[PDB]
Amino acid sequence: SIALAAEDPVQPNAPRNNVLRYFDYVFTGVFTFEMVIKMIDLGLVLHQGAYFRDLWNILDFIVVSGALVAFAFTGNSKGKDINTIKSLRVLRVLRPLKTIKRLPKLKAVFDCVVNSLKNVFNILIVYMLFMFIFAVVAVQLFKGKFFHCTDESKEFEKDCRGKYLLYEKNEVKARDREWKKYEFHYDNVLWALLTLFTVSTGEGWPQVLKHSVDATFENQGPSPGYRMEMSIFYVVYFVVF
Amino acid sequence: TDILVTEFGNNFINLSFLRLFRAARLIKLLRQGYTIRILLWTFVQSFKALPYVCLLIAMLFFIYAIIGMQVFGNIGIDVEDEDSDEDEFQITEHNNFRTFFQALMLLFRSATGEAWHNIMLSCLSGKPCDKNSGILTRECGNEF
Amino acid sequence: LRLLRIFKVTKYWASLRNLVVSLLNSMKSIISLLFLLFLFIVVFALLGMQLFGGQFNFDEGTPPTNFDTFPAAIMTVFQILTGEDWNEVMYDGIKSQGGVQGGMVFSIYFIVLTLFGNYTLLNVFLAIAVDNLANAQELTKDEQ
Amino acid sequence: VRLALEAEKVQAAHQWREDFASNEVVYYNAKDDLDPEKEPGSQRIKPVFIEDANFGRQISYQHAAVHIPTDIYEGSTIVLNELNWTSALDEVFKKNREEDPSLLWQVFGSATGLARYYPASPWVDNKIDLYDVRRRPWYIQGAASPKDMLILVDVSGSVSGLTLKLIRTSVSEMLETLSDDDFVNVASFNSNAQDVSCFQHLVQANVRNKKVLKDAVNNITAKGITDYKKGFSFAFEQLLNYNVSRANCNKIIMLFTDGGEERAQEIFNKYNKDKKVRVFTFSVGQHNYDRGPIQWMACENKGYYYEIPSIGAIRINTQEYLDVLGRPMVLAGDKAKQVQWTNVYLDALELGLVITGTLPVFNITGQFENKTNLKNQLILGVMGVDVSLEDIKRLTPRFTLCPNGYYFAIDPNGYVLLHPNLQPKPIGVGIPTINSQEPVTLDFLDAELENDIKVEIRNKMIDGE
Amino acid sequence: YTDCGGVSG
Amino acid sequence: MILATIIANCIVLALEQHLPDDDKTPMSERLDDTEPYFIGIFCFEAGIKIIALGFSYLRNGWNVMDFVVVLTGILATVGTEFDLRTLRAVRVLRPLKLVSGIPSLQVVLKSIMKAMIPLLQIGLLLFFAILIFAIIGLEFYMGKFHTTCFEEGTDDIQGESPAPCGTEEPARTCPNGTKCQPYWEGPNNGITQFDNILFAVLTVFQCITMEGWTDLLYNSNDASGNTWNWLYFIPLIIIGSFFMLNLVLGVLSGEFAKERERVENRRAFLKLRRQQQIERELN
Ligand SMILES: CCCCCCCCCCCCCCCCCC(=O)OC[C@H](COP(=O)(O)OCCN)OC(=O)CCCCCCCCCCCCCCCCC
Ligand SMILES: *[C@@H]1O[C@H](CO)[C@@H](O[C@@H]2O[C@H](CO)[C@@H](O[C@@H]3O[C@H](CO)[C@@H](O)[C@H](O)[C@H]3NC(C)=O)[C@H](O)[C@H]2NC(C)=O)[C@H](O)[C@H]1NC(C)=O
Ligand SMILES: CCCCCCCCCC(=O)OC[C@H](COP(=O)([O-])OC[C@H](N)C(=O)O)OC(=O)CCCCCCCCC
Ligand SMILES: CC(C)CCC[C@@H](C)[C@H]1CC[C@H]2[C@@H]3CC=C4C[C@@H](OC(=O)CCC(=O)O)CC[C@]4(C)[C@H]3CC[C@]12C
Ligand SMILES: CC(C)CCC[C@@H](C)[C@H]1CC[C@H]2[C@@H]3CC=C4C[C@@H](OC(=O)CCC(=O)O)CC[C@]4(C)[C@H]3CC[C@]12C
Ligand SMILES: *[C@@H]1O[C@H](CO)[C@@H](O[C@@H]2O[C@H](CO)[C@@H](O)[C@H](O)[C@H]2NC(C)=O)[C@H](O)[C@H]1NC(C)=O
Ligand SMILES: CC(C)CCC[C@@H](C)[C@H]1CC[C@H]2[C@@H]3CC=C4C[C@@H](O)CC[C@]4(C)[C@H]3CC[C@]12C
Ligand SMILES: CC(C)CCC[C@@H](C)[C@H]1CC[C@H]2[C@@H]3CC=C4C[C@@H](O)CC[C@]4(C)[C@H]3CC[C@]12C
Ligand SMILES: CC(C)CCC[C@@H](C)[C@H]1CC[C@H]2[C@@H]3CC=C4C[C@@H](O)CC[C@]4(C)[C@H]3CC[C@]12C
Ligand SMILES: CC(C)CCC[C@@H](C)[C@H]1CC[C@H]2[C@@H]3CC=C4C[C@@H](O)CC[C@]4(C)[C@H]3CC[C@]12C
Ligand SMILES: *[C@@H]1O[C@H](CO)[C@@H](O)[C@H](O)[C@H]1NC(C)=O
Ligand SMILES: [Ca+2]
Ligand SMILES: [Ca+2]
Repeated sequence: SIALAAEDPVQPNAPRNNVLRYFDYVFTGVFTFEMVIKMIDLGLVLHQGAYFRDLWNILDFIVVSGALVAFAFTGNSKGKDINTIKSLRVLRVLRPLKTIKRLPKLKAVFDCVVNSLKNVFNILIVYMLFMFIFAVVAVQLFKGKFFHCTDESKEFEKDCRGKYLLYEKNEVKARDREWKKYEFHYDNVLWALLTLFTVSTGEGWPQVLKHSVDATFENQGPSPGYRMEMSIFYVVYFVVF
Repeated sequence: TDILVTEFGNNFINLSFLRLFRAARLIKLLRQGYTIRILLWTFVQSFKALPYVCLLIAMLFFIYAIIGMQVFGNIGIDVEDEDSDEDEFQITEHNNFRTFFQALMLLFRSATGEAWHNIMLSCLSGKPCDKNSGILTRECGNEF
Repeated sequence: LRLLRIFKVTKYWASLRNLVVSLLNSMKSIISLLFLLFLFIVVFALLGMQLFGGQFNFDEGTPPTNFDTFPAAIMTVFQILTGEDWNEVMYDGIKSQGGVQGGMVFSIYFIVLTLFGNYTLLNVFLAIAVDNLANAQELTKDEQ
Repeated sequence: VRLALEAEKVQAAHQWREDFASNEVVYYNAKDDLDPEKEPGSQRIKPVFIEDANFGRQISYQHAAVHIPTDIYEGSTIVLNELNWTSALDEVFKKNREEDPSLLWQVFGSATGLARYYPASPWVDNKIDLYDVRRRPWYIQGAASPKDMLILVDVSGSVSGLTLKLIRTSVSEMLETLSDDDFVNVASFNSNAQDVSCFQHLVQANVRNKKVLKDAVNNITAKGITDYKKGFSFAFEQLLNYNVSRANCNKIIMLFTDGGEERAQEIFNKYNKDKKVRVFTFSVGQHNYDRGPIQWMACENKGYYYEIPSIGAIRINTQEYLDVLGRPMVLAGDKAKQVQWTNVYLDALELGLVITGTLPVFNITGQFENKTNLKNQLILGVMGVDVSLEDIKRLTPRFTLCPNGYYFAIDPNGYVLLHPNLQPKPIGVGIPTINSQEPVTLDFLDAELENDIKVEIRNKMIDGE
Repeated sequence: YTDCGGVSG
Repeated sequence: MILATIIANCIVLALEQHLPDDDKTPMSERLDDTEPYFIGIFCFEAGIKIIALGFSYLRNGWNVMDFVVVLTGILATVGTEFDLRTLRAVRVLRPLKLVSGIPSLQVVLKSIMKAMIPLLQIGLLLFFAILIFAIIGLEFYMGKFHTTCFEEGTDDIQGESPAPCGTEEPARTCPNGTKCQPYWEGPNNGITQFDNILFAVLTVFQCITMEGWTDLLYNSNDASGNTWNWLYFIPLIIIGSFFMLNLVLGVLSGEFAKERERVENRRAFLKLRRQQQIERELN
């Protein structure tokens, strides 16, 4: 766990990563020995107390198998696929989790967290259903209305082409017109759910409110203060969720 | 000690943490607030009673910091746009993933809930890479 | 919402039904709480209109969070209560009456608003949640 | 004359295409990098420029160049159609240049913004181009008649903030679109009207009176409660003062406000009931007030309605009113087609002091058959040919004369077309404040020592004796 | 004078 | 009728628009003349109540609020000396007279306030923590945010987004054509700073509300390096925003638990349970 926190993300060829690679080899070897001895004791043929019955054993197997596979792929010609070895390197982050089972009190806290999840599951289902209804309604109201232009004077897409003068304080700059979509929109149910989650967390919801109240029509630029009655949607959402 | 350091002069400044000892006289006032002192002592004792509940959160922060380091660690920060687009360029020299401590700082800032969605947008795919990464194309950042 | 009837075939129907019954029983005491919250919001919106009002016409344009009209005042007060970007509204309010020089006394409005709003919302909604959930649990245990 | 005739005929024969293939209109664009080594319906031309000491720049006689300002896109269906039909003007350009090899420029300003000049030369080298052919003095001269403009600025409380800055900039830009033949005065009204500057009745738009008005407008502060019935009763009264000199035609009122509730029917029915004064209403700024009475005011009285929500729209909205003013002269027929020569001004393409002859181009689509006349009331553009003061100086030899002897020419306004004292420099308007577009207008009395006899001589030359 | 603008906007 | 008058006055107050400087909408001028009618009706109500009750009028707090509103309104209306508009601000409290009219809202406010009383001890802790952190910040971050990247030749800001700078490696060094010159206005137009004990308290409170505190962390990092600023900002958040929230939740939960077992709530719950048993048997 400590070694995983010392690698250099910026420079793959840094001198520290080369040293840490051999630490990775040693740790992988130790974990291979531990897994193989546990396999010898527990067995594989439906002993009903075998290795693959308890989830932590599957987690350990995934970690060690991922390490070995990552070592295997770089066996020849590393430039063929680098994302493959990258993901298997990312898989190493599960090593900290290998202490929850090995520390009885930490497992006694993890089990309490699991019970807390279990107790609130039905309320979670109701919450998801209500948020789905709200997301569908928001999709109906604001579908395709979240398109704007770099130049505010142009409403439609065909007009937003070429260059426009950006009148800044004490300098005039020529920029290009772009028919961009807003960062957080309501286009399908998934985008609506993400936007509503962002609103519920409280971050950036005034901008979403401004975009909603400036929405004019489908495939058309915003007009300030067009539909101010959309504030009731965000008031009810805040009151409810 | 703070007074002697001040009157000495020159030498090493010895920082200013000695002046925290000057300011720490306010804690002595807690000896009169019976209800307040009892409240604080009870809650501190409860926090000390539960050490592993505060370790699970630390483990979560550790795991997410390592994942961020290994996924979004190589996003370039040197680029500043003509307008700088502050809304979307939130990965800077102060809010990067380049080291463990910076990753932990970013995670804590997101936990406090301060423009975390902008960071999420800035960590998406198609962003320029760092000069020392070894990649000469805008292929840093993931949809993860 | 009719998919919530699927809970009848499970053992979770009793607790949910008791929660709904408890909510419907104390439905007047919830409407009264919401009405008092709305009254306080209206009072603070009117106060903001009296203090700041039309004075938000800066040289760069009137900010969207202004106190000019009553709907805008209500929106601004609601945003301050939710605690999102209340500091920017405070900065604009201080800037309207001069600036840091002779307008720093108007921060009391925003301080009081946010300090009262956070804890009043917490109290008003947590009391409802705790009372109804406790009633539902006790009814379920007693019926079993 | 011949260029205008050909342009009118070619417009009459045009067909309004909408589907343009990627290569259907071919031109130079006069602003592209000569070495791109690389659009929706256009194909660029890579021309050859050798040299010409007559111009000093590098020109091509093979085809004409087109200038399209930065704001206007070059792929629009309104721009591509003109880029197609104006391509017939190149033959007449070449014919004129071969008949008279001394022609410098042959520009065709267009109502959409593009300009076509025959000798293909790159445009003038943050280097952002703010040039707009629809605002140059020759185009303004050839697109309308002398005006009697009275700007009415709203200075009530509500226009405070961004609206006031936009109003000030818009008023300055509107004042920039005025010639010496035009008379203008700027007034303001919150609850009682008053003159913004020291002027009280009307002043001709010289380079100095315009600066006075601009400074007085920039000194304006906003405070009070709007009263339209006291501002219009003031504008109409200063438009009735005949003790002073004025253009005595095109009496127009400019109202710069944000929005209101009062339409003031009584004031209009009292002062302008036969409808001899045009009213143009501007809704400046970003707000949510009632833009209803001002539209009715611009509708009932002859006029048009404008909205200025940002700095970008200022230029176009201030320049558009010439299109409205141009209707009577196009309805006059082939009687307003009179060549007019502008004041001496520095050429945009750096030839020095020049004067431009302007001939309006009318809309004659469906002229033979009396079917369409609704859109024929707007001009297509203004034709222009530039003659340099060097030519006029060459027509007057001075080496047979004594050094003390010289030639000079006077226009009706009294400015010198030719004078030894006249120099290719912009006229000084005032003391320079700490921290080329304007015409070069120098009076005869300001180019020599003023004398009692020289005033009588100036008056006699103005009279034409 | 029917092109006054308000209607066409 | 008194309630109807209160509702109408609330609507009138909500139908007023404010314009900069001295501009007024035509509707506002009409609306302003209805104040005499409302103040006359309120004066009549106060007079009849005080004469019939023979003042115990001031014994009840709601009557005190109505009386003070009446006096403020009548003093503001009668006599335009000094042009007092501060006495026009008292009109915002008139919506609160609806609670005085309706006893149920009074009961609900009593229920809210009784539970809210225990939080005063938590507020004392919050004030002490804010004071300690403000003192520390004033002692460490005094006047450090008045130095930006000024122009080389002239005393002008290099750009339109000024940031704190320093004149050494740990801080943020300015570009080659700029220098660090004193007295830049400061972040957020100088509102956020540690100069007095009042600016320090306001700044610490703003950081407590978890709003804009990373901006301060970044500004201090630019001004004096990032080595030790986290030890001041992260513990500030942890102690004054999470610990305080935990205390508030605990106190409120205890108050609610004690409130549930009161006699009236127990009787209401017994009634509800008996009704539910009756409905089951009926079904
Ligand atoms: C209700 C209950 C209330 C409880 C209240 C508890 C309050 C605790 C809050 C934390 C107190 C420490 C805050 C530190 C702020 C540091 C700010 C700063 O600017 O430090 C850097 C500075 C050097 O910068 P320079 O410009 O040279 O000098 C500035 C002096 N004006 O100055 C320096 O050189 C550094 C000065 C020392 C700062 C830290 C001293 C240590 C204090 C805690 C130590 C904990 C153990 C070590 C952990 C970290 C190890 C790296
Ligand atoms: C506006 O754009 C149109 C597209 O360029 C132009 O219209 C086209 O002009 C072509 C001239 O080369 C015509 O081609 C010739 O037309 C004759 C009929 O006279 C036919 O035999 C052939 O189609 C062709 N042959 C020759 C002799 O090259 C096109 O027919 C004509 N039609 C199209 C494609 O639209 C216009 O010229 C242009 N307007 C102006 C005023 O320039
Ligand atoms: C699935 C169940 C989720 C339950 C989450 C906790 C719910 C109870 C907490 C609560 O209600 O307190 C609200 C209180 C209000 O603070 P706030 O209104 O100042 O928040 C500001 C806003 N986040 C921003 O920075 O823009 O403070 C908060 O906003 C809470 C802080 C974040 C949540 C707790 C800490 C987690 C991160 C360390
Ligand atoms: C909180 C618990 C989980 C233990 C803390 C783990 C990390 C926060 C520590 C442990 C070891 C530390 C590392 C030990 C040594 C170095 C080398 C040091 O030297 C360098 O600048 C890089 C070396 C070079 O330049 O060649 C930089 C910090 C770093 C990576 C440290 C970064 C922080 C690390 C990873
Ligand atoms: C704690 C809860 C119960 C209180 C929440 C307050 C609501 C009752 C308020 C807050 C925002 C208000 C809305 C803000 C904006 C508008 C638009 C406005 O309607 C218009 O069309 C006005 C036109 C314009 O303002 O340009 C007035 C009604 C409405 C929906 C308002 C209705 C009342 C709302 C929902
Ligand atoms: C100058 O114009 C004013 C109004 O623009 C007019 O004032 C008249 O002045 C003469 C003598 O100066 C007087 O009969 C009256 O004062 C005015 N006449 C009226 C209104 O009956 C007049 O048109 C011009 N004044 C002069 C010098 O004739
Ligand atoms: C793996 C175990 C020991 C956990 C502890 C890791 C830390 C303390 C150790 C392990 C490997 C070490 C690195 C090994 C090699 C180098 C290259 C050298 O040019 C600079 C120091 C540096 C970068 C070391 C820094 C400290 C380091 C990261
Ligand atoms: C509690 C459950 C059932 C949630 C369902 C209620 C939600 C979806 C309803 C209740 C009130 C509704 C709003 C009422 C009025 C308007 C104005 C209309 O011009 C646009 C839609 C809008 C803004 C509605 C959006 C949907 C809305 C917010
Ligand atoms: C527990 C987690 C891992 C399960 C959830 C899986 C989903 C939500 C996530 C996790 C891993 C993600 C993938 C990780 C990497 C990439 C490469 C990127 O260039 C395109 C998207 C893509 C393909 C991601 C799509 C979304 C993804 C599949
Ligand atoms: C599934 C969801 C709940 C994930 C949890 C997100 C957290 C970060 C969000 C959701 C619920 C949120 C809080 C719930 C309660 C309050 C108190 C109120 O005064 C303002 C809104 C506010 C401040 C919310 C902001 C932050 C918050 C705690
Ligand atoms: C920036 O600093 C470097 C230091 O060597 C120097 O080469 C460069 O010329 C400097 N720029 C200016 C503006 O002096
Ligand atoms: Ca925030
Ligand atoms: Ca007004």
